Amino acid sequence: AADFSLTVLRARIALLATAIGGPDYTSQIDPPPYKLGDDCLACLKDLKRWFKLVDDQQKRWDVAMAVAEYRILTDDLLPILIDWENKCSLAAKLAKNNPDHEEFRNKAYYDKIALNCLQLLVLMTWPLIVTEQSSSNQITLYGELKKHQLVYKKTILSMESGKVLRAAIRLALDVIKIDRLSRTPRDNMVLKLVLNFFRNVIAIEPGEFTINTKKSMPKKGITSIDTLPPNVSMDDISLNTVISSFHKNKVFGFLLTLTSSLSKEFDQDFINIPLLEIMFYFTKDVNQELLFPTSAGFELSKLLQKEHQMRKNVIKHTSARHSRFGGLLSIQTPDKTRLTVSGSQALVDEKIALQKLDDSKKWNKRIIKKHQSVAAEGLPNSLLNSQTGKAIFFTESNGKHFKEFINNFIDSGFNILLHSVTNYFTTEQDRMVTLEQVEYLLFFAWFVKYQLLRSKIDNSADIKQVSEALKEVTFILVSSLLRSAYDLKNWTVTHAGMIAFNELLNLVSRTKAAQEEDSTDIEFIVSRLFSDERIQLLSNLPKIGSKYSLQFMKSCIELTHSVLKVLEQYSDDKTLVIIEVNFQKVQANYMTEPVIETYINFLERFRELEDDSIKKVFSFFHRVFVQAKEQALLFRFDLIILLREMLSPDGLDRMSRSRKYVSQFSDYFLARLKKRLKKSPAWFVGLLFPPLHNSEVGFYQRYGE
Amino acid sequence: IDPLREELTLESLSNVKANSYSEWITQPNVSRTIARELKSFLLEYTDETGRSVYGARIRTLGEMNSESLEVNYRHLAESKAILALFLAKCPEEMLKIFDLVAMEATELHYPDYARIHSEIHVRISDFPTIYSLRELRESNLSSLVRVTGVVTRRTGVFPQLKYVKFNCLKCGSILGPFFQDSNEEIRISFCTNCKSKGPFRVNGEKTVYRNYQRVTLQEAPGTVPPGRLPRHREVILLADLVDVSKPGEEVEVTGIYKNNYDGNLNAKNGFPVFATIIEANSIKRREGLDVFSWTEEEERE
Amino acid sequence: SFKSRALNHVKKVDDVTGEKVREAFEQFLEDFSVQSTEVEKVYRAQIEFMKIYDLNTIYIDYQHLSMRENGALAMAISEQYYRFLPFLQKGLRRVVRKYAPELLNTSTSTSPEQTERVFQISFFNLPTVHRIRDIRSEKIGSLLSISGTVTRTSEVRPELYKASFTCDMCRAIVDNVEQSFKYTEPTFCPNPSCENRAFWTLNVTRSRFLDWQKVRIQENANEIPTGSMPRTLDVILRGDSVERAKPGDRCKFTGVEIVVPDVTQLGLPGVKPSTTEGLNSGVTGLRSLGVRDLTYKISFLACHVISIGRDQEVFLNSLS
Amino acid sequence: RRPQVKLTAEKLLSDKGLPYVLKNAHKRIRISSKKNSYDNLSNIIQFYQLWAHELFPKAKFKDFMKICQTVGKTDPVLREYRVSLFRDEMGM
DNA sequence: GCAGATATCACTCAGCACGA
DNA sequence: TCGTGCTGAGTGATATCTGCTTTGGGTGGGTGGGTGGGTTGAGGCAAT
Ligand SMILES: [Zn+2]
Ligand SMILES: [Zn+2]
Repeated sequence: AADFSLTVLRARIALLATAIGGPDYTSQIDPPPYKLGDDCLACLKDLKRWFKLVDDQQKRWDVAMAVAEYRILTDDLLPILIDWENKCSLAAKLAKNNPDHEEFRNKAYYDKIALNCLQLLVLMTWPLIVTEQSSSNQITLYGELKKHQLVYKKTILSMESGKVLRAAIRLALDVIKIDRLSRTPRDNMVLKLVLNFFRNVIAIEPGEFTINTKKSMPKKGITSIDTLPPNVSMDDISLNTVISSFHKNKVFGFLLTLTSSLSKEFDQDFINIPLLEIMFYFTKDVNQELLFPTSAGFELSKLLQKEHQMRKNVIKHTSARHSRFGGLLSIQTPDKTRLTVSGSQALVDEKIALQKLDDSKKWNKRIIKKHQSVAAEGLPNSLLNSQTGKAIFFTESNGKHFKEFINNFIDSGFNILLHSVTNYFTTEQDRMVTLEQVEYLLFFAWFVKYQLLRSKIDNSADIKQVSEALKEVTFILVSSLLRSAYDLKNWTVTHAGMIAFNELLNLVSRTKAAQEEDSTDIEFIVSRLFSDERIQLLSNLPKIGSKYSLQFMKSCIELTHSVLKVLEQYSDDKTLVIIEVNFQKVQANYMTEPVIETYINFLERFRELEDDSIKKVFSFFHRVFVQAKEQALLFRFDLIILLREMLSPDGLDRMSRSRKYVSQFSDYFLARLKKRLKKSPAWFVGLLFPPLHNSEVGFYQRYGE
Repeated sequence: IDPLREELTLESLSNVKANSYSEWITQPNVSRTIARELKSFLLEYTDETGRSVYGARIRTLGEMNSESLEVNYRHLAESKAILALFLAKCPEEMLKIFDLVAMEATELHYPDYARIHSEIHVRISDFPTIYSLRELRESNLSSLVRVTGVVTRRTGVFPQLKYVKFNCLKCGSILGPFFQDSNEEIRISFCTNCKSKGPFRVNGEKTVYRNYQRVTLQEAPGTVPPGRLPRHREVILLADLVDVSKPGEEVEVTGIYKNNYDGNLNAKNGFPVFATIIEANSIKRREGLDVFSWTEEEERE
Repeated sequence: SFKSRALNHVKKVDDVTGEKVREAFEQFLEDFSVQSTEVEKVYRAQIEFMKIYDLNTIYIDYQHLSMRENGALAMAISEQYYRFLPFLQKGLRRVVRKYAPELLNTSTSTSPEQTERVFQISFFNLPTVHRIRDIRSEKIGSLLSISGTVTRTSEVRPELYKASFTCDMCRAIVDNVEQSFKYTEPTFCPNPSCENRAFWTLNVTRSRFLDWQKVRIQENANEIPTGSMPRTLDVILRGDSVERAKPGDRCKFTGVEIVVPDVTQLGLPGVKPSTTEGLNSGVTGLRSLGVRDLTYKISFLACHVISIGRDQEVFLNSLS
Repeated sequence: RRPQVKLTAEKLLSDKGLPYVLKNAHKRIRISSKKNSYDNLSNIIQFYQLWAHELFPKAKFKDFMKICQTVGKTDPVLREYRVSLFRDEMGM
């Protein structure tokens, strides 16, 4: 019965689809226009009722799949919408040419039809989130719906050079034309609909590969994780295409006008969240480094030169003769026993022989990494879970347009938008959902970082455009959200708040450096953000970060470095008072075994790391080693192995900037360790096991006296 | 009213709403519309004189107890262009629907004809597009193609299963009926009754067979460019078509150009290549049909 | 009700060098121009020509590549061609989208068959020409040109390019599966609930195929040493370069030297696994090869082919 | 059926192990100012890897170090001895 | 009786939250 | 400030299982054996 019911539903939906309309192949004109059926609006209303009754109330998604299967969106709605746009364009042309000319028979009917198609399209492009309460049917139809939405996005951005965006903009103009005091709630509904349409268009991204885990991993393993439709490639739905289409249709101007006039020509409740989410999605994956630096030839030559060096280093480990040439080495250890190692290269170098003996071992100790995807908690892909280095590549024109748009927005209305959002969500702190918190914090952090970079690069711009960043209310809101996240153990929002706090610290330090005299007002804000509870929380943050994702640890490193820098600056400049704050005690709070463990675990992935991160980790290492003289903390063995791996010819690039810091820190650590070992023979065994916590010998163990 | 019983119009058929032609045709409503239109074309087509060509053709078919109703492609194109286009693009499903419609039309004239024959195959006679064994490419796969060549091989006539019925070896359950494609054998990798991946076997001694023959079609020596190797394919002739040609004949074959996975070819060449063969739908000899044939009128001359 | 884990596409590590080569190729294809008798963009004009005349292959002169960007781009493409080929196609597709959007899709009633166009890049005018005897294993995956005599030409066959399978349990769909050298089927069902892992059915209708032809060539007689058996080689032609080489004549191929494994050992459905007196033992160790060893055989993937050697009005029109 | 070999305190405290390290660790290992830091690190890791292989061939070097960390954190008898060596030096 | 490909079950280990 | 008992998770070893042929051809043989099977025809070259 259920299968028969599904078949009947599919047949009814198909019959409705055929009744919407079709191209007028009969007409001689053969850019075939899409003629409308006599009851087209009836079919639109019927589809709206279908969605309402089935998709939402019955907790099903078969209706959406049936609609997608028959190419309703790509073959019907886009035709009528684009034809309506074209008809309005001709009408405007005639009106401008002659005011008396009026050929728009059934104008009201056309506008109602266009609004209905826009609402239907918005309904069909809503984000899909999988939750624990979702039905099994809601779960089994996730990948198919995601692929259908990807196809929808491609068609939207490609069909007629994306004139759908122009039609939506035209609807927005029609709405705004009427006066503010004359605006009814329906106009605000239409504006919200347009903003949601833009957000949906920007947000659609490829899904995720979910696999059952009832039984063990087969020895065949995973072959591929590709989750794209048949006809859609990555570049079609890339952000570059979105930017190009938006510029071609003059979409950025509409958003600029909407944000500039906010609080002067529009209400705030139907405006704040839409634009805020749109702009969070706009910079969800963008990295500010790319924005501010043929060039491609020079970069290619540099990369080829790096690959050549890597190849040269690899060649040193390969045998001149073929694999089956033979040759067995017998290396005798001091206790009159010899182990056999094969390979030609092992004969000449002892290090290679030992390394091969190591690799030949089969048993591997466990490593358990329990990680939850963002989709599990209903969050989109962003900097939180993306790679530290994943960069979206832009063409020159698209990048220039993106830079211009962001610069104009920041210069125009960032402060007003931030003020409105922060006030609204201070009024409504309690019912915040993780998605909104993460989005708001990420938007704040990204824009503050971009403004900081722009100020650093050039002095023509101003640093006051982010004045609301230092405003007290935003700081209290951010601190409250971070504290609540820490209390409730919500690590995603915790990471977002960590990034936001890092950005706020960078901003405060930069503004104090720029103008110290006016910093007296700034001195008020710093006193608030270094409360005893806040200091304890920041100190504890690195400790827990060891057993989490790499990005969380990177944010921990960033936040710790910024906090230390700001605290040192303020302590040196004047007497810091929240209780007088001395740099010594706060530094001591930061010297603990878990902190060093977290740092070592972070530096274990130096191959994928950037120069700045390496510089910062080694700066903290220098601080711990020298400033406080706690060398006992770093007298571990993982550090020695990591140092040798990084200084090895096959490790970190020799002709690299970080290698200078690595070599200096090594030299110093080796010298101090040799001195201590000569003084204290017992440390020969202490290098392996963790330090004691015994009162009788703890002092001697740590300080050696 | 049952939604599945609703029928579209003729124009709506041209407006296709589906990923592929086969998906569009397979839909219930479109299938019913196609059946109705094909029946109307068969029952209402008239030539210059106004004589119902296909009525007389069906009467003659019944007279000889034949199971083939020859249909002119040009007539279908002139009457309903969209149906001709669908038949060209998706021959298998259109031909299935056409066979059902033709069996209904034949039963219209001879009510009890089902006793003599249960299936009346429909054969397309004059395909406007003529191809050669050299110009066949991947784009022609799974579509009606007309080719010319000379027969240089032929095999004997054998019976082949038309509906198979498998069984299990772990539980002994018997699977349902299936349709045996002429190019690939039926494969089952999981049961439904015991729902186990165990071995299987062919059972159900009750089965309905069909004739099967294979010939090798080669390009005409004259058509081959100067001193180039001729190209050959293998043609499969099903029931009602076996023993219709013998080696050393020039023939024109209209059929479906199909492909299937062959392990031997992949192992040999070293790339994922698929074997290809033509499932014949009609064979003709190569004015008219034969000069030597004469008529009663000529015999008087 | 079930336990599932998810792997995200954003987790993938991108190839920086490949993307840089893609950008360089895009810039070269866009801004390159040659002085005529006027100055015109050779490759933008060529793309417009293809757009008007519906062509798939875009011919690129290697000397032009070497001239621009100090030759670093030429070195990158030539030394490692198999690695960088997909990025070149990505750059070409981006340029086509920028200038000729309609060329991307394949070309009384509507037609739903609109598949992605499979562009092909042909390189010619290589500064050096090799011989079948000069082919070495040190230059596998490099762009080089060879000459030979066509001794045989297999028929045109369809080659599985990007398959599309449907689960036999839940009747799902898995599309865009890349076949390397053998019939490759998916392993894990995308549906979280389904338990299928090895039972799939190929959707022969929704898949995509490419034209395939194998051509055998032997070294030209004069080049051979006195009283020596000619050495043979296998050449593979795809796309629009099929049925261009003909038996007997002498042709100049340009392409990439590849190596074909013994697919039988890797595991083919239906098929069973499996001069030198036992010395030709392959390489073993892979999990797929439980106890068997894999032997290799050199081949050649050619992208360009050159042939070294009615009424009055028709001829007169050809004459200038 | 068979218990897995594991780096217990008994093996560490045997004649081979910590007693072996205390016996001969400074003589074999030598950090020289003239030699580069990489060579000294290689020498130290060379000594410790040889000792670990002689004692615990089961696990690789990094796994051996991690297991040593865990055991030192857990085992109390190991802590007893570790404290004892430090106590003797305080006595010296 | 013998080797190889395959799937099943049982045992032990690192994380977690609470109580001392 | 911290120590330990309970839990889910994942390999390791071990249980059943299929398979143990396979194959056309003379650098795989005839002490592996015909109940595992192999049934050309044109064209070139030495002898004369
Ligand atoms: Zn069964
Ligand atoms: Zn499945």
